[PDB]
Formats: sequence, C-alpha cells, structure tokens
Amino acid sequence: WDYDFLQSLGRHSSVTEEHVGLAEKLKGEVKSLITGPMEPLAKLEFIDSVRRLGLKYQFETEMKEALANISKDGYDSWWVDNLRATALRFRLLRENGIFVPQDVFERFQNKETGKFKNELCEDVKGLLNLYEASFLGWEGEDILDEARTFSTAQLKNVEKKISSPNLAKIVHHALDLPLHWRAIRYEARWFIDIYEDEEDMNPTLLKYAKLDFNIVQSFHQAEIGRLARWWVGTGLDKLPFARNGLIQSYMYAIGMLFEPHLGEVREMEAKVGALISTIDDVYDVYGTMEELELFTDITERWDINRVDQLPRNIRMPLLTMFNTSNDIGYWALKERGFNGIPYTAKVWADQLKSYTKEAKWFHEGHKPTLEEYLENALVSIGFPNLLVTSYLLTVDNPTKEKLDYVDSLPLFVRASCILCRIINDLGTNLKSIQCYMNETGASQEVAREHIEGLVRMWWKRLNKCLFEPSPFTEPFLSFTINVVRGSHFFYQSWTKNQGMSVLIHPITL
Amino acid sequence: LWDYDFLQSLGRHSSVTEEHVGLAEKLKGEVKSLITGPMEPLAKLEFIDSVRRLGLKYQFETEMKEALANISYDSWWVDNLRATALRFRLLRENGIFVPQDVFERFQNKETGKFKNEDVKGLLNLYEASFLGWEGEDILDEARTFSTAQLKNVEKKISSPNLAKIVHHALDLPLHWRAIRYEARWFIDIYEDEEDMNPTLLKYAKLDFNIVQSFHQAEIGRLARWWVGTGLDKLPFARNGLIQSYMYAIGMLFEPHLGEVREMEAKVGALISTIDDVYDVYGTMEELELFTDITERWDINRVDQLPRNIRMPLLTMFNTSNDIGYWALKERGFNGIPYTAKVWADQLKSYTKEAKWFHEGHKPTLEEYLENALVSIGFPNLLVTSYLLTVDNPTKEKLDYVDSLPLFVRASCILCRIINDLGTNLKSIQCYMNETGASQEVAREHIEGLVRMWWKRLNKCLFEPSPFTEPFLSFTINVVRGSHFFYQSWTKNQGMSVLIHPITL
Amino acid sequence: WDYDFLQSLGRHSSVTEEHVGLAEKLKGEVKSLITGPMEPLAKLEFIDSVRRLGLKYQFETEMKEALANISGYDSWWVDNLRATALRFRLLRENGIFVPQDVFERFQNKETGKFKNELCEDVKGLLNLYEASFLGWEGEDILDEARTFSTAQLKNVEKKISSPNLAKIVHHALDLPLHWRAIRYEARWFIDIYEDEEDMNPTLLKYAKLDFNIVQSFHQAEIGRLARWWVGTGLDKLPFARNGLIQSYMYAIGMLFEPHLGEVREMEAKVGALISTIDDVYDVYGTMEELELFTDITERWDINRVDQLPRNIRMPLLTMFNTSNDIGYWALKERGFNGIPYTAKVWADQLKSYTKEAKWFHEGHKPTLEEYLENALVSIGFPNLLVTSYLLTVDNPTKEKLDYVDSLPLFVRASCILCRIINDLGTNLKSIQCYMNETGASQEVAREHIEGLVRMWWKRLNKCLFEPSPFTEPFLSFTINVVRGSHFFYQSWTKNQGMSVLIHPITL
Amino acid sequence: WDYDFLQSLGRHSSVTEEHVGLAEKLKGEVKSLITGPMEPLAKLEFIDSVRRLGLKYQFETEMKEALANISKDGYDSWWVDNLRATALRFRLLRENGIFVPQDVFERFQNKETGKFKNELCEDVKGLLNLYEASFLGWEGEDILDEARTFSTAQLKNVEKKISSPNLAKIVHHALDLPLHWRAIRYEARWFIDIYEDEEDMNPTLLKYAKLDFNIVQSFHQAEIGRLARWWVGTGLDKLPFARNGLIQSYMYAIGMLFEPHLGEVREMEAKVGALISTIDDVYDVYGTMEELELFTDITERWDINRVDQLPRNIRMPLLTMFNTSNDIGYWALKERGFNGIPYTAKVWADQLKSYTKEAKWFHEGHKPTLEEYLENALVSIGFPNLLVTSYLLTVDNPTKEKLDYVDSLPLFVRASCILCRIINDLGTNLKSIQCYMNETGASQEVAREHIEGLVRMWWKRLNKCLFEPSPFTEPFLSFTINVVRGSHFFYQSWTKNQGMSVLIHPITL
Ligand SMILES: [Mg+2]
Ligand SMILES: [Mg+2]
Ligand SMILES: [Mg+2]
Ligand SMILES: [Mg+2]
Repeated sequence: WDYDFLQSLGRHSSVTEEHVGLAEKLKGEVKSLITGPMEPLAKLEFIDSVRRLGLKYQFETEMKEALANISKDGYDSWWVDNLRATALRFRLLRENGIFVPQDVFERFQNKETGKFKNELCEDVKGLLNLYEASFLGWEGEDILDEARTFSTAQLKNVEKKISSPNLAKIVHHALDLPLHWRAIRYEARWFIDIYEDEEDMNPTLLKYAKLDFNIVQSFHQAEIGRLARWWVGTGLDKLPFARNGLIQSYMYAIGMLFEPHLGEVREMEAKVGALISTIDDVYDVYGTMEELELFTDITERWDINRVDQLPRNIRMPLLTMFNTSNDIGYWALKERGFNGIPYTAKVWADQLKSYTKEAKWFHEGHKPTLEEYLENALVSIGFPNLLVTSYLLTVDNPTKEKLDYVDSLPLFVRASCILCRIINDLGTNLKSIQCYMNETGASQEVAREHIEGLVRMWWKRLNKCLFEPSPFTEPFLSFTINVVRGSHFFYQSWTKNQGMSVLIHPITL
Repeated sequence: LWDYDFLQSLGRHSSVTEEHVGLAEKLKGEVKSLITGPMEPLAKLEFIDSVRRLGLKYQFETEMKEALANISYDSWWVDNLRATALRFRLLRENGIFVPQDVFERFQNKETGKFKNEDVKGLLNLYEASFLGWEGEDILDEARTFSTAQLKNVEKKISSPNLAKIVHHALDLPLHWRAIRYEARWFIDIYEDEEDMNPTLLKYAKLDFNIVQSFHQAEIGRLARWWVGTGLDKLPFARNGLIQSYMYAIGMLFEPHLGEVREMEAKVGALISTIDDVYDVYGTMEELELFTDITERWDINRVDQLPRNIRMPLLTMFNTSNDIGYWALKERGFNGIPYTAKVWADQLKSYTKEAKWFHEGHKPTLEEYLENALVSIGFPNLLVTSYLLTVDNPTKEKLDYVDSLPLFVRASCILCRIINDLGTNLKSIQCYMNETGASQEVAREHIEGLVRMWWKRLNKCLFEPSPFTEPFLSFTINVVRGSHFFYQSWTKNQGMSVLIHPITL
Repeated sequence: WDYDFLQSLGRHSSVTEEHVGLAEKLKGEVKSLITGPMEPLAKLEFIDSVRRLGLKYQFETEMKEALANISGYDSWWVDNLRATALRFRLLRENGIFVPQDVFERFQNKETGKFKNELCEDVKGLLNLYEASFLGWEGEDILDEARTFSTAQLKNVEKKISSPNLAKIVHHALDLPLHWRAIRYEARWFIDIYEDEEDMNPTLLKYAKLDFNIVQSFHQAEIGRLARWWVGTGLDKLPFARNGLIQSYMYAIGMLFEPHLGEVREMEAKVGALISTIDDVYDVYGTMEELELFTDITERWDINRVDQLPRNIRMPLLTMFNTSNDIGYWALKERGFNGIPYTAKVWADQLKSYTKEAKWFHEGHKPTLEEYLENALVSIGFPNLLVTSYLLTVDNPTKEKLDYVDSLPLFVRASCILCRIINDLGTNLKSIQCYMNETGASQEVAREHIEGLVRMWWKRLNKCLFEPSPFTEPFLSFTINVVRGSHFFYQSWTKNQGMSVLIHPITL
Repeated sequence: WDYDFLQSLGRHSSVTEEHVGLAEKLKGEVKSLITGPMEPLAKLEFIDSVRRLGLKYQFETEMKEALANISKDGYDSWWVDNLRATALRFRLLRENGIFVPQDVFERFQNKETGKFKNELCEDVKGLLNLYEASFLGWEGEDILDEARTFSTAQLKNVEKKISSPNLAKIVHHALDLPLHWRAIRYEARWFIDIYEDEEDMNPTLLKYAKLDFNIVQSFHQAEIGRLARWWVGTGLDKLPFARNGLIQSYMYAIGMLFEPHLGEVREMEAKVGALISTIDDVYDVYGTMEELELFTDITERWDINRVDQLPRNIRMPLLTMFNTSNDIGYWALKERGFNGIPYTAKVWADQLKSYTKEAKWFHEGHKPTLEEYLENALVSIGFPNLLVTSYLLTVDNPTKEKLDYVDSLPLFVRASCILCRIINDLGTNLKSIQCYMNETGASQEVAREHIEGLVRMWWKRLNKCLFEPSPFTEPFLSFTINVVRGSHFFYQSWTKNQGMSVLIHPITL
C-alpha cells in the first residue's frame, strides 16, 4: 500500500455501464418510494435508512419535502404516545431544519423527579432513538441533556443483555459514537452491511446503496491516483515527514466531503492536508527556531527570496506549500472568477504563526491556560485554512467581503475549529487536557470529563448555528459540520483497514 | 377619518411616484454606506440610534448589528457616562450583553447613590436603564436618579427641541414607545438637530411616505371588509376598525407583513364589537349561548341569538375559519383549530369576568390578572400572529405558543395592566381591595409591576428561545403599542401617521 | 490559595513508609555513586546534577571530599574549556579557590577577547557562562568571559536543534544557576534531567522521591502557618491578600531543608507581618497613627496601643506577640533571649518606613546612595536575616547578635541586592533616583542598576571566601535571600506554587 | 644507519620559522577548501586526497563535518547511477563512521548471474574506486567480496593496457596493497609525488602536504636522536643480537603512529620494539634453556634477586627491559595519574611465556594445529604488549578495570594481534603456513591462500568492530588498525631506502 500502488489506482474500475444504468433505475425507484405514500412513522424510518446509507446527497430535495409534509400535520396521534416515534421525529425534523421543541419529551419524564421513567429501560430501540435524538439539542435544553445521560447509562446496562448480534453491534456502535458525530462516508460503509441484516430491510434501497457506493468509490479511486501522482511529483514523499500523510489526508478529506461533483475541491483540500502533515513535522521536530522563524516570515511576506537560505529538507515543503497555494488561488480565479491567492497565502501564514507561538512557548517553558491555548490552537489545527479554502472554491458569487467574513472566523466556523482541536487533543507537549490540569489542578480523568463537556457544548452551538440565519449556504455548512464529524471518527493500524474497506475494496454484488 | 365611505376610497390615489421610489433607493444606498462606513464610535452609536428612532432599523438591520459588533480598546467610552449609557443601551438592544457594573465607575462606592449638567447624559442613562433586567439594581437606581434629575432640569432648558425631547422621554421612554408613531415624531424632531444628517432625514421622510401609502391601501381593503361584514351598521364599538388598525400599526408596520397586519386588524375589530356585546348589549343567557357556540365551534343554534348578536358571532366564526385557511394555503398548516381555540378561551374569560361581576366577587390581584391577561385579547392576537409568520409551523410549536409561556405571558399581563392603568373592577381596584391601600400607593405598585414585567420580557430576549423574529418583535411591540395608546387625540395621530404625507 | 485549604494541608500526605524506605535505599546508592570512582568530567557533571536537583543537603560531605580529592593528574580538563569551566565553577561553589588565569589559555593574547572557536560547542559556552558568575571584583578575564558567553549564547540560541538543550540555554540566559533559588530550580531541573540523554535513573528516581518527601513537610508547615494566620485574624483585614502564602514561598526560597521547618515558619511569620504592615504604613495609616506605631515599636511599650484603631492596632499587637514568641523560642532552644534583637530590628524597619514617608510627605528626591542606605533596611531583609541568625547560630551571645545587627559588608551586600532586585523587578524608586541624580534615560539607568547587582554579587562571592564569624546555615541564608529575590522578581506565582508546594511529582 | 649518525639527528632541522608560518597559512586555506562549497564528487576526491597525503590529522573536524553534510544531502542523483561516485562515497563514509549498505552496489550487478557487469571494466578509475571500496566490507557482505574479486581481476587485465604512467603506477600500487591496508606515513610519502603528477591536483594542498611533511619529519628526526642516545645508554648496541634493530623498531612505530604530538608515546613504543628484537634474539639463539627459563621466571615474578645468575650478555637486556617497563609505568603515574608498572611487567611476562611455550614445542618435536599455533603466536608477535602499553599511555582517566579489559583479548584487540602475526608469517621450524600444511597435509600454495583468507576475514572483523559500540576511543582505535597496516607495509635492503626517504631526506621546495 505504497505510492507505486496509489498512483496506479483509478486505471481499472470495477463498475460497468450496466451497473450505472441499474443504479439510475434503482434511484428512480427509491425516489418513488421516498415521495410515494407510506405510513408516517414508516416513512421516517425509511428516510433515516436512506441517510444512513450515505444516499442523502442523491435525494436531498425529495427527503426535505417528505419531512416537511410529515412535519406540518395537524395529527400527532401516530407518534406522540411512544418515545421511539417521538425521538425519531424530533431528530429527523431537527436534522432537516424543522424545529421540534424539547417539551415533546416532558410526557416521558417524572414531573416530581424530572428524571426519565424507567418503563423504557427495557426497549432497546426506544433507548437508541432517544440517545441519538439527544445529540441534536441546543444549549439550555436540559430535558435533552437528561435524555442523553439517561439513555447512555441505560444502553450501557442493556448492551450485555442483547441476544441479537446485529442489535448488539448497533448499540455498541452508537455508544462508541452517535450518528450525529459519525463521518458520513465511513458510516455509510458500515451501515450497508448492518442494514443488510435487518428484518424490515428494503431490497431495492439496499441494492441501490451498494451500487451507488461502488460507483462513487470509482471516482474516489481515480482521485487517489491523481493525488498520489501529484505527491510523488512534489517529492515530499521521499521526505521523512510525509510518511503515509498523503493518504491519511485524503481519508480526512473524504470525511469532510465525499460527493463526486466536488472531486476537484476534495483534491485541493487533500493537498492542503498533506502539506499540513509535512510542515507539522518540520515545525514540531526537524526545524530549528531560526529556520522556522524564517519559514514563517517568508510565508507572511509571500517572498521566496531567502528560501535558498533554508536547507533542502525545509525549503522543499515551503515551496510546495507556496506553489500549491498559488495553484489553488489560480484555480479559483479560473473557475469562480475570483483570485484566491491572497486568502490561501494568508491562511497558511496564520497557521505558521500559530505554530511559531506554540514552538516559542515550548522553548520558553510557558504553560498556557485552556482559553489561551485554545485561542491559538483553533488556528493551529489547520481547519481554519481548510474551511476558508473550501469556502473560496465553492461559494456562489465570491467577493472580497465574503472571503474576509469567513476569514474572520465567525462563531459558526470558530465552533467547528475549536471542536476539531479539542477532539484531536482528546484522542491522544501541553494539550487541552494538560492545560486544564495545570489551570485547575484537577485530576486527569476529571479534566478529560471537562473537555468532553466542552465538546458537547460546542456541538450544541453548531446545532443552533445551523438554525440561525447565516451568510453561509450549502455545501459550506456541510463542510463545517463534516470536518468535526471526520475528526470524531478519526480520533477515538486500524486506519489501513478503514482505507481498504472504504476506498479500495468494492462491495461485492 | 371616521367615515367608512372615506376609508374605502383609500388606495385609489397614491401620493408616491416612481421618482420618489428611485430617490428613496438612492438615499437607502447612501445610508447603508454611512452605516457600514468609518465613523467615530460615539458618532456611530448616535447615528445608529437615530436610524432606529426614525423607524428605519428594518431597512438596515444587518449593517447596524455589524457596526454594533465592531463597537463592542474601550477608552473612548468607559470614562464618560453619556457614551457608556448609549453603548450599553444599543448593545443590549442588539443582543450583545453589557453588565451593569459598567456604571460602577460613575458612582461612589462609599455611597449607594449615583453622584449629581449633561441632559443627553441623563437621557442616555434613563433609556439604558429601561433595557435593564431584574436584579440589575445599578440600572434601576440609575433610572430613578435620571428620572428625578431629568424632571428637575426640564424647566432649566432653553432650547425648545431639547425641551420637547426631555418632556417626551419623561412621558414614555424610548424602549416603551411604539416604533411607527415614534418614528413619525422623531422625523420632525431630528429635522431640528444641529448635527443632523440630511441624507438620512430625506430617506426617513421618503420611506415614511411609501410605507404610509401601503397602510392607506390596507385601510381601504379593511374598510371594505368591515362594511361587507355589516358590523359597521351595528350600535356598539363606534369607529373600532380604524382604532384596531392603528393598534395593529403599533404592533407591526413593515410592508412585507401587510396580510398579517390586515388579519390582526380584523381580529381587533372583532374584539371591539364582541367586547361591547358582552359588557353591554348581551343578556346572560345570550352570552352563555355565544360562549358555548364558540367553544364547541358548532353554529346550529346561532339562529337563537338575536340579529345584533348573531351577526358578530358569525363574523367571528367566518373570520377565524378564513385566517385558519389562509394559514393552510400559505404555510401549509391548517390554523382553524388555533383561531377557534383562542377565541373560545377569550370568550370563556369574558364569561368568567361577567360571572364575578354578577356574583359580587372581589378577586385578589393575582386571581384577577390570571384571567385578565387572557381577557385583554393579546393571547389571541399573538397566537394568530405566530401561526401566520413562523417558518415551518407545526402542531408542537402552536401548542407551545398557545400555552402562554413566560415570554408570551409577560406581554399579555403587561398589556392588561397597561390598559387598566390608562383607564367594573380593574387591576388598581383589585389591589385596593386586596391590601386596602390608597389609590395612589396602589397605582405605584402597579407601575412597579409594569417595570418588573418589562425586565422579564427583556431577560427573555437574551435567553435561548424557540421564538425568533418576527414573533419576538410582535411580543415586545404589542406592549409598546399599549403604552402608547393608554397614557380625540387618536384622530390627530391618525391623520399624522396614516393620512397626511410628510410634505417634501 | 484559600485559607481553609491551607489549614487543611498536612491532613493527607501522599508519602508512605515504603516510599521513605525506598528513598533511604536509593539515598545509600546515590551516596555510593557520589563517592565511587568515575571519570572526572562525568563526576563533575554528576555532582552538578545533584546540586541542581536540590539534593546537595542530603549528600554534602561526600561532595566536598570528592572535589577536594579532585583538586597532579589534572591534565583531563586543561585541554577543553568546558571541563575547565565546570571545574572552576564547582570548586569555587564548594570553597576551593581556582584562579582566573585558568581561562587565559583559551583567550587571545593580543586582543584579550575570547577565541570564537568555542562558539561551536554549546555546552562549552554554557559552562563558561555559568562559571563567569562565580567571579570577584577585578577578575576582568571572568568579566570578559561573561559578556562574551552571553552574546554567543544569544547568537546560538536560535541555531540549536535539540529542544532540551534549547530549553536549558534559554533558562540560563534568563537567570544563571548561581542566581537561581535552589528549591524552585530543583523542581524545574527534575523534569529536564529526565529528558537529558546522560541521565542516571537511580539519581532521578531519588530526586523525585526526596522532592515529594520534602513537599509533605512543606504542606504541614503551610497548614501550621495558615492556622496561625487565621488565629491572628489578620486574614479578615482588608490588607495583604494572600500575604501568608507569598511569604511562605519566599521562605522556601530562603531555606527549604526539612530540619529547619521551625526557623522557616518563623521567617514566614515575619514575612506575613511585613506584608500586612507595608499596606498599613503605605496606604491605610495616617501620619499620626504611623508615628505612634513607630514610637510604640521603638519603646516596646504597648500602653498606648488602644489609641490606634482596631485595623492598625491588631497588626501591631500581632507583630509584638510574634516577636516575643520568636525571642522566647530563641531563649528556650538556643539558651539566649532574642526578644531584644527582634524588637530592635522591627523598630529599625518601621523607622525606615517613617523616613521614606517623611521623604514622600516633603517632596524630597534623594540621591541613589541616600535612598538605598535607608531602602536596604526598609526591604526587611536585615530583619529576616538577623532573626535567622538568632535562631540558627551556635552558642549565641550579645556580641555576635550585635555584630550581625550592625550590618557588616557581607550582610549589607545581600540587603542592598535584595532591595535593588525588587526595584528592578517592579513615585521615586532606585531607578528613578538614579535618573534624577544623573538625568540619564531609564534604559541606561536600568543597565547601571544591573551593574550594581553584578558588583554586589561579586562582593558576596569574595566575602564567602574571606574569613568570617558567620558559618552555615547563615551563609546560605544570606545568599539564598538574594537568589529568592532574583527568582521572584523577573499570576505566575500561582503556577510555581502548585508545582512546588501542592502537587506531588508522579512516579 | 650508524648510531653516531642517529644520535646526531635532530641537532640541525631544515625547517624555518618562515616555513612554519607558510604552513599555517596554507593550512588555513586548505581548511577553507575542505569546508567550502564544492562539487560532491570533487569533495569526496579532495577529502580522499587529503587523507592519502597524511593530512587527516590536521583537518579531522572539517573532514567529519564535510562527510556528515554529504551523507544527508538528500540529492543522490550525482552518485546513485555512477559506480565511481557510489564506491568513493561508500568507502569514505564507512571510513569515517557513516554506514553505507552493500546494496548500493546491486544496481551495478547483473541480476541473473549476480556478477558485476562488464560494461564498467573499461574505466580504470571506476575499477580502482571499486577495488578500494571493497576492503571496507564486513562478513556476510558477499556483494563486496564479489566486487573485490571482480575489480582485482579487471585491474590486473587493464594494468598492461594502461598508457598513462601515473595511472599505471597507481594501479600497480593498489594491486600490491589496497589503500585500506597501507601504512599512513609511508603511503603519504609515496602519494605526495604521484599527486603532484595528477591532472586534477590542488597546488595549495600539494604545498601544504610537502611543508607539513617536512615539519613532521623534523619532529621524527629529533625523536630518532633521543632514541639513539637512549640505546647507546642502555649498552645493548654492542651486544651480538638484534644488529641495527632500534631504527627498524622506530620505523615500524612510525607506521603505528606518526603524529608529532604523540612523540613521547611513539618513543616509548620504539623502546619496547627495540627490546622485543633484542630479547627475541636472546631467546631464539643466544640463550640456553636454563638461562631463558630463568629470564622468563625473573620477568614473571618481577624480582631481580637472581639476575646475577645470568651472564652479562643476558642480564643487561633483562635489566634494560625491567628499567624501561618500570620507567614507562612511572611515566603513566606521573602524566595519567595511574601507576602502569604492573601492566608493563605483566605484558612482558606474557610475551616471554609465549616464547617459552614455542621453544618447548620446538624442543619436544610438537606440531601444533593452526589454531593452537596462533593462540600462542598472537602473544609472541609482541603486539599485545605494544597495544596494551599504547592504551595505558594514551587513554583518558585510566583505571584498573579499563587496563584489565585491554590486557584481556577482546575481539577488537585480538583480531589485530592475530592479523599482525599471520601477516608476518606470510611475509617470511613451524609457522602459520607450515602449521596449516601439517594440520591438513595441503600443498604450500593452497595453505598460503587459506592464510590470506584468514587475513581478509580478520580485516572484515576489524571493520565491523569499528562500527560496533566499544569502550575504546581514539587514538587506541587508530593504533589497533595502524599496527596491522604497518605489518602489511613491512612484509612485502628496501627498508634502508624507505628509512632515508621517510625520516632523513626532506622534500625539496
Ligand atoms: Mg504542530
Ligand atoms: Mg368584558
Ligand atoms: Mg514601605
Ligand atoms: Mg620467538
């Protein structure tokens, strides 16, 4: 699984014109099912299955219309009495922009205690739906927070009592990471196999999911091949800091966006990620403070007059970053009619400045507070760069004002960047947990709990931001949520198996 | 103004012209440039406040929010109270919290009293204090201090424009003043300010004339609707439609909400007629039938109520069904159950009050207000406004709004106490019976309740909520409208706001 | 940071009898390593590591004997400056004189400047820089080595690839080892030694264990002092928030050894009183009240204390009671009543305060020498050092106490250093007084004061080699108070507090 | 070759203060060239020329820095495809402690056969670099062994086909002995004249090499004068044994160490060598078994009570040896702070014991196996004595443990001692060759090849030992390799000519 193999990818695709034709036929049939009459709860379950299979992109309009009709109903008898239905309706409506109040769950609470009634401690699907629905909550929605802790504890208790292996796998999967926090492409790969074993499974939807996944995978294989050839062309692959960073970066980009129509944007994002990995090793280990300061100054000024001062192992990544930023800016000028080079140069400069600040603290024995560390670390995570670039390459009618606003890191973008940083720190000198430990003296386990609380808080803010008015539109909103999901999935070897399963091996038909 | 024949004629001949619209959009672009353009921060705050007072905030909301965000170094404002109070008020008004401790510097820690000639400074402090919440004692003290000082300095002012402004603030703070009426008054006041921006003044005059033309068309349609219903021929509520429409203008004036405003005016007109029917015209047997028919939404027996009562009940029934259908057609959600339910609840509240009056009951203030908040008719008006404006309406949301949660309840209670203050047994009398206190002390107690409920409404605005615009503005604006309407004089306000254009 | 918390300290100790046993076993092993044969440069480096880790108190005689034997087979170090400098610094630090001419061979005869080749060895530059602070006045070769090594280390700091070495270089540039407080530097060095390539695991483990054991003693001391402070009731006074914890940290800088816990606590008590009284004279007190406070202290007669208000009388009585208790402790343990000396030194300190207040109330602007002659007394170190001498000197007598109270050159240098160090770290102070005396700019004046710091240190270094009536541990107290001042005046004290006093080192 | 002349040497030196000043000026210029930018192949060739001229001691640090930078240049295009560059880089890097794998030569091998391709048996310098590089190989590196045999056969074939006399001389010299096995001082003298006639010669380096040679020669002349006076002082000059033996020992010692700063150690080594020659003759010819047994027992006990039992001709060498060993131990005590008398006495005891064992085998008609003969002969050659003494007089902070370890026969020292013994036996009743002949009955020619194979094997072990971790450091490492080189040089009259050329006659300027 080296570069010679990756460059080869995309030459021979398993999919055939017959497979694509059957896929478009099944797509029409699935569209008919989605818009066709169905019992409301059944429709909600089907729509959820379509989303879980990674097919929401194909039927986005039909799904939204169907949910809207199911929402504006003067008859709530079908769902109000049982929690499983109430939770499924609450989650799907919120996920598609239709607000459902938390008060919908008061009936299931003890008025005196305020805790959820134990009568649902027995139904696994009821607990699973409540648990998933609790992650769509906003700040101050204490009913949802109680549902979260209740369902989490109950699912942990009932996990061992489950007899059906498929259900046990589903429950363990949800406990590990809720659907709301799971990367769409990877979850789609897992769900195809899980959905196959469900008793109430729809063969047409399952077949379409397998065919569409294989067809999209062929696009991904071609992109892996082009990116691998690009990386070898740059020569960063022969550097120590590259390692398997290029393929890892592509996997992260797959988590951010997997749709075929965004292949060019995805390739550019993967390039930025690969550069991030190589420069990360250069600043963290290889570079000397004098060399790194020169690297940062060169980036801030966009002047390569002294690159020749730096040694080859440092100069080559700096020039590759410079050339890539210039190419991405030119691509933006050619396709979107807006020169993006000033923004790409600025975001790389800001990222390098953040690295310089951390290196200076590491060299001066400073120990920052959690808020001080995070203010720099949200920038240093590299996502501000990734999100701004994604906005520049996808926004409709780009302008200096719009790019400047996104570059300002408003609350919606800031929440995502902070989440990526804290999630990364959670998975593994001084990180969020250690900074908090020094700030409060608390034990490592309690500090980790505090950081986890921050994770939940930032997700609540992201969820509310999706409902607030915003200048952003699709697909930037999805990029912002998906980078967080990709981080959750990637920071819980095993990455080689996920790479082969999602990108290399097709699903057998 | 009080002739249906005259009102129906309106909308046929509009004073505005395409040239006026073009000049309006040119000035609008210039004002946007000024609002987002560089300016000294205190100057920017003053300009943004002036755009609001001219009733132009709807046109430049995002720009203003940004400029205020940028305004939120801090040396220019921390030292001086005039600047501190203006920044505090504007920031709180736009969702940026500013603590009351910002006024700690301008008060002796040694003495719990704001120290003692800036009239504008006192005005800014007074207005900012009404943006205060419960428990913000610094703001409350600043309020009482500024009120006493402004009353004291009112007589020492030589400049008539400033004297009018001070007297106006003493009459009603900006926070409690109806936006459209205040905008009309401020246009003339702003004209006389030395540091006035001519472009902003022109845009304010032009935009007012255009909106007024929209209101004239709405008045014509509503007048024709009223004569079509025939309630105009009945004896009660002489000239109630125009009154109801004026109240609705206070609630919402923006043109894009004309259909919602017309429907709100229709409900108001029905309130005016049915209120007279229950308090004076109807007999207890007739009222009980009217209430039962509304609660069950079955008109089988309407033919038992005499014509003078049957016609209002049927107009109410048809109007509620029409509003519900309009909701079904435009928002894809049948609102007839909610319009019927809120009218049933309102009639039930009337029946309960009539029974208390018929049984010599004297309720406690809390007992009276729990029913009176419903009887004022604002739960009906606010729920209808929510049904007609919320994005993606649902049964859950309508049920929640209909439950009268704290945000809605505060507005309803405020409107009831405000009406009673302006004007059987009311809030003041009920308190007098509950504590035996004198009328003057009781009125002060009610005024304190008004301030308390305003603090709560203000607090609700910064907490997370299911509600968003424009419902949040409907809730605050109905209270402002009540303050304005319950301080003849309505004919002069009618001609000035609805009929006569501002001369150019 | 909370008095309830500090009083709570000492209730639950992390250390266990097994940990103590393992500590004494490792101690024996470290003793064996310190006295056993080893290559000379390696031995010097090991001894230096022992000193930086704060273990010198445990292994002091073996270190002195080893250096004595090392002081005739001396060829191993003459060739390289790094070894020469390490030998010079450690020998001077341990009382074995080494002449400055030992570095002339590495200097250019014509120019008199050091050869640029030593710029290649980072370790070489570090040893030269540290060795330059052990110099006396007139040792110009050492002074040149100082300026040279400082400039070279600044130049090579950015060129270092090893992060641990880079951290060490930046730390030395911030403050040389000679000027760093032993306990705080020991805490910092423990972590660095783990990441040093040439680390001894037994010594490292012992350093971690011994630090934790000493920390338990400090926690108990903090608890005792916190209960004492609340008992006095000065905690509820508006003045001197967290004065007690800052004073205890300062005492830790002055002396950290466990056997001196009682003396350290008394020093901390004096410090806490100083913190409270400073606010009373500088801010809270009226001229009439302060003049009365000073007269009461001079007479050691409290008949008129009730004239003062409660907020000012309380600190005066607590100071009076504390001084009487410290004097009694001296009488009971050392068989010599120290109350006259504690009363006299408290009198001389507040009179100082009165003299400064007189300058402040009459708009006087003193010359630097005039200001410092009073300010050395006002900093409070004469009081702290005299009390420390009274509580530690062997067979105390009136003559010995009078001599120390006279502020001879060795004590005076430390007092002046502490006052100027405080002024350097923080309306006329030492710097401003110089600015008025010479009209020079603030930037030039700061350099002049820094020069004074180096000069006074040179005098202290020479005094350590001159014959003196003073012996240990007073000599260490005198040097350590200046080191404590350098460390404390470079918030951040909370970060040093948690690391040194509250949280144990994980094993 | 007369003691009066040797004692006379050192009185009048040809060098002048001007010559030294010019030497230090040229030294700075050569140092500048060594650290200055240069073409990579040119730099490798220049460093090789500096080493061949015997100037490595002067620029040891600059050479190490230059080679260190050359190993991580990353740009490998200049050497990866050229055999000459690949071999030169491999040899120089290994010689300076930078490991280079044998696989670097696979590209130049025929994949099917595994033999080297004939395509490069035309270029003489290419073959020369390959041949020299092959002697830096370790055991199990069959590629290097093949390179050795291939290049040797090809160089023999093209030697007669070479037209350029300088190239023909270089090829003939390499065939006689590779650079790796050549004594540094003697090779430096030989190379100076050849380098002058090489087309790509650096005049500054040539001049510095000639000047430094003259200065070092003056130091050696002074050493010869002192040693000659010491020898006449001992009075073993007039004894029948070891005629003209002292100077030979000094010449041999020059091969072991030639640097002027080690003159004192070199003089002591020369003294030991002279004593070895005289006592060797005493045991082999002059002494009776009774006298030799007494000599060995007296040496072993280090008790001279019975010296008067021995005749004057034997007592004088024994006493001179006793006084010299005691003096060397005292010198160690004075300069290194460690009394070395027990070690000098012990190594002389071991050497005499080895002589006694061989004489006993000779008197009992024993025929040892090759391993049996070598086990004693490695001690009898006298290199264990010379190496232990050299370690005692130069190691930093000597200790009983280090001296005991060196006195032991660990792999690094033992390999060198065995090599010196087998090389000496190869050059000249039963020795290594005859012992093998008796052990296997094999013919003399096959036996000589087997011993040569042992020489190659032990050299491979020495090369690996230099790369293995060791307690030993410089200059002991150099002494251990150089004693082997000195043996190769001394055993294929001609030594008188080499003496005059290296020690007496200066290079004309
Ligand atoms: Mg980094
Ligand atoms: Mg009524
Ligand atoms: Mg003071
Ligand atoms: Mg022999």
